[PDB]
Amino acid sequence: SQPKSGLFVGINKGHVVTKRELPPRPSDRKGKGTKRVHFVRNLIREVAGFAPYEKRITELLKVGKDKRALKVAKRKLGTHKRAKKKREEMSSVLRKMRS
Amino acid sequence: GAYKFVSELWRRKQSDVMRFVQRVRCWEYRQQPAIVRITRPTRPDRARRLGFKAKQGYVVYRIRVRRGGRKRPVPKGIVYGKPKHQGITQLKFQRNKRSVAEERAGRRLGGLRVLNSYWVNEDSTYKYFEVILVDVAHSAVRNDPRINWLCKPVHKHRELRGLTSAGKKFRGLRGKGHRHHKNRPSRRATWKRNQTVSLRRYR
Amino acid sequence: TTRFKKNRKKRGHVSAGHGRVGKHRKHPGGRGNAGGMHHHRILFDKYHPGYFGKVGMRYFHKLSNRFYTPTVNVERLWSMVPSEKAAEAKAPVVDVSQFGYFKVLGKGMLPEKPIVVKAKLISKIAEKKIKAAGGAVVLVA
Amino acid sequence: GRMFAPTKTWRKWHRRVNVHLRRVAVASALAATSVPSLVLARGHRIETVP
Amino acid sequence: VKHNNVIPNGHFKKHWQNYVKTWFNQPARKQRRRIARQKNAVKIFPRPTSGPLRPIVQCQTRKYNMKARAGRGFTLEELKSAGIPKKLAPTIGISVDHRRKNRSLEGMQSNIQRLKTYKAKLVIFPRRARKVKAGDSTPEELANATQVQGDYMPIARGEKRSVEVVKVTEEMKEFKAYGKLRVERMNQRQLGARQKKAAE
RNA sequence: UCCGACUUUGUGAA
RNA sequence: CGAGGCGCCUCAACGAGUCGGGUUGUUUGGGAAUGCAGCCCAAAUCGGGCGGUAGACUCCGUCCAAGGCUAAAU
RNA sequence: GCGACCCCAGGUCAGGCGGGACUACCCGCUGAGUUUAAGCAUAUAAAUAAGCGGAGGAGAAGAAACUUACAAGGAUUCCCCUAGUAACGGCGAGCGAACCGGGAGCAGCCCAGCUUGAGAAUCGGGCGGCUGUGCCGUCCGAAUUGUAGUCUGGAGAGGCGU
Ligand SMILES: [K+]
Ligand SMILES: [K+]
Ligand SMILES: [K+]
Ligand SMILES: [K+]
Ligand SMILES: [K+]
Ligand SMILES: [K+]
Ligand SMILES: [K+]
Ligand SMILES: [Mg+2]
Ligand SMILES: [Mg+2]
Ligand SMILES: [Mg+2]
Ligand SMILES: [Mg+2]
Ligand SMILES: [Mg+2]
Ligand SMILES: [Mg+2]
Ligand SMILES: [Mg+2]
Ligand SMILES: [Mg+2]
Ligand SMILES: [Mg+2]
Ligand SMILES: [Mg+2]
Ligand SMILES: [Mg+2]
Ligand SMILES: [Mg+2]
Ligand SMILES: [Mg+2]
Ligand SMILES: [Mg+2]
Ligand SMILES: [Mg+2]
Ligand SMILES: [Mg+2]
Ligand SMILES: [Mg+2]
Ligand SMILES: [Mg+2]
Ligand SMILES: [Mg+2]
Ligand SMILES: [Mg+2]
Ligand SMILES: [Mg+2]
Ligand SMILES: [Mg+2]
Ligand SMILES: [Mg+2]
Ligand SMILES: [Mg+2]
Ligand SMILES: [Mg+2]
Ligand SMILES: [Mg+2]
Ligand SMILES: [Mg+2]
Ligand SMILES: [Mg+2]
Ligand SMILES: [Mg+2]
Ligand SMILES: [Mg+2]
Repeated sequence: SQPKSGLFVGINKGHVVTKRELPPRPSDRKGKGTKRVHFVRNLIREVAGFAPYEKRITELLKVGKDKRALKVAKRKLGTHKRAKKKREEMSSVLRKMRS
Repeated sequence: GAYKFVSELWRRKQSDVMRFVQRVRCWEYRQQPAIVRITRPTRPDRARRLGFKAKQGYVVYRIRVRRGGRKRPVPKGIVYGKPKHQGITQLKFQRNKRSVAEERAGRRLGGLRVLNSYWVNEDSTYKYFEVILVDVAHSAVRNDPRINWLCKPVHKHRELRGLTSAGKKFRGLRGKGHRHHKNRPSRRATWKRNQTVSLRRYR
Repeated sequence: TTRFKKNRKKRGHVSAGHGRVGKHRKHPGGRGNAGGMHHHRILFDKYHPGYFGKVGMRYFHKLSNRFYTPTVNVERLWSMVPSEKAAEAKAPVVDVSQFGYFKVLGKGMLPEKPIVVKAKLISKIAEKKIKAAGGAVVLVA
Repeated sequence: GRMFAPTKTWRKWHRRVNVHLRRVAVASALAATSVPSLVLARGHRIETVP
Repeated sequence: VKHNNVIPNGHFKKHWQNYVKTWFNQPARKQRRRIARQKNAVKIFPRPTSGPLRPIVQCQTRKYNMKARAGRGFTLEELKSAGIPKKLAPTIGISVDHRRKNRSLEGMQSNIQRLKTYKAKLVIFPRRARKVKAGDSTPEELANATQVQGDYMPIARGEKRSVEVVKVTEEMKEFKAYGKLRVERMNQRQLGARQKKAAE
């Protein structure tokens, strides 16, 4: 949303072309829980339960070992970014169960 | 629409429900031949996305293939060559197990044509796939404009030329741009293009 | 062309110009650049110092177009000004990018006449030479 | 047996000439057609050409 | 190797002689391509032989920043601003590229203008004797409708050369163009350290 | 060929 | 002789033992790992895959895999 | 005992499909060594020869989980250039592409998922008729563990008007 300073070197370093706002595209909504897919996923979760590695994460979070939970999720899922997301879901399941 | 519920359940393979149901099925497949015709897909929702329809002309087979790597089949583990080529045991087949299963089915059923296959089970020594095949001589297939293409002669034995979904996986066609440009049109076509000595008439 | 080759002048002469003692054999000395550190070391050291070893850092996926900076010297700037524009000249203003140039360098003498130069880049001496002639520089992109 | 150096198809058959040099040659061959002595030297019978 | 030569690097250690590509079919390829162009021209008699209309784009990368060329097709936003439905555009000789986007206004306007110039030159034949359709042309316009060859709408590569005559003011001088280039480079390389100190 | 880990691999008692 | 286009305004579903990670082998110009394969682990939906040096954090650019067909230039 | 289904068995049952051949080009697997390194083991020969399969008049690929870093481009294929370059390599011998740019030629589509329930609206076969590569009628069957139609992210559904 910012035009460049026309200098060929520096922070912006480019030709000035009076930029415009890009319109929304359908693919902007990818990976977005809409409805009725969360419902189906949530219903299957209570029918199926939790994987044993997910339970091991949950018991680690109950005793406050949040760093040990991240290392177990990293071992299982293989990626730090996925481990962070999986721990957050595990914490929310405890948070929802808290009420 | 119940297909989403079925699909979501099959994503939880480690639940008590799926583990029990898969364990009983895995036992029963072990008492059957390695190539068995079934009257109905076990995973109908997974079959819909891969092209299966509940019509006369679509048939489903369960194929059992052995797990593990590819030992070099030389008479005593003896190689006559340089030590770079002396390995025997820890080598790997270049095609996946899914393509091996549908290639066995194609050889057994020459009158049919493989659509694709999906994973079904495994224990330790066997992997199970269900392969969808089409009877391209049936009028229901010949009159359906969405499956008519399979009746044309250029699609004969596509499982043997690496043209199914499993074949595109091991051919390196499940990615684009750099990291995959050497696989198009094929790796051998790419290699031949780079070996050419172009001797123009005005050089 | 075969008629002018020296092999045609050596017909009837036994060894074809290769000697009776040190004959023409297949590969005495090896093939290609063989032995460049063992029996061809003097040749490699004398005519190609620098050949072996590793200096500098690697650049994975080094695209040439990133380093594309064509340059032009001040001594050539006035050839881009047409005759009728110089007669009218106030100073002509030349955008060297319209002639395929990025940076202006300062080799050679400018005439003692003002000129305005538009460029993405310029050296310090080229700028000093342009200002000494009564001209100016405008930085563009 | 087999020929010593068997003739291959990737010999250089066609030859490149600079476009400018080709135009110079044509202009030089065009001007030679106007002096009658060089035409006779080529064997043309032009004794009765006006 | 015996004298002061270059170090030889001949890539001829494989079976290169089974992969020699000669070009003795080059004049035959030229005739086959010419013949198909004439057959294609007769197959579409009034339609232009140069294909559908193309937009104007900047070549990417810093080496070719300043050159314009033909793109693949017009954006969905350009067609909407010119009034041409995206389903109609391919059928009347306009290329559509749903992948491309419009990030700057000037690139977009020049392409919209290009479509308007094309629409003033396009002559549409009714799909029947009755001209019940709206976009069709008058009988006079159809009565003289020939086939154009080559590029009916050329693309200009690069900004046209133009040496202007200007008065050099006192602010045009003493601008210190080299100093500006160096200070802006410094501001770039000092940005991370400046932001670190600012956070602390 | 021996040897260890994982997989095949489930259930309940102290 | 109804449907589509266009102007305006609340839902919007998109492919799983698959992706991805580890390791082993092979292959590549791809170098803390280019593709592929076996085995082990094993996903997500304010998400996922890339930006040619492994890592964490903050921004930015860019795409949407795991179903299918497709002339021409060769 | 009469029944409904599931799984399976046997048929010289009615109608159909497959196997082999060819090698120039094309698709898949499998896979050396001679050779070079003036020795040789990694490397090279070569992801080649041989070996086992699969097609067509072309094949394969193909419509971005692509590039880039630009004022950004926009499916596949082929040519020129990139370029003997980045990289790789007892960093030895050697090896070695891609992006941009210019050409040839250009074209984008179909599904699954929620989406008949005021009516499986879909399909095949037997028989009969005809205007006959098909259409209609009737009777059986397939199919609800889903045929048809709508929809495919560039969207789309729904609502309101040309
Ligand atoms: K000699
Ligand atoms: K020399
Ligand atoms: K040729
Ligand atoms: K969808
Ligand atoms: K690897
Ligand atoms: K992202
Ligand atoms: K009937
Ligand atoms: Mg002698
Ligand atoms: Mg000698
Ligand atoms: Mg001697
Ligand atoms: Mg060789
Ligand atoms: Mg692996
Ligand atoms: Mg490895
Ligand atoms: Mg191999
Ligand atoms: Mg980077
Ligand atoms: Mg997908
Ligand atoms: Mg697809
Ligand atoms: Mg295809
Ligand atoms: Mg042709
Ligand atoms: Mg019979
Ligand atoms: Mg055959
Ligand atoms: Mg040797
Ligand atoms: Mg020797
Ligand atoms: Mg030896
Ligand atoms: Mg062979
Ligand atoms: Mg034939
Ligand atoms: Mg094809
Ligand atoms: Mg798309
Ligand atoms: Mg490209
Ligand atoms: Mg060069
Ligand atoms: Mg090589
Ligand atoms: Mg290429
Ligand atoms: Mg280009
Ligand atoms: Mg049935
Ligand atoms: Mg439906
Ligand atoms: Mg609709
Ligand atoms: Mg509407």
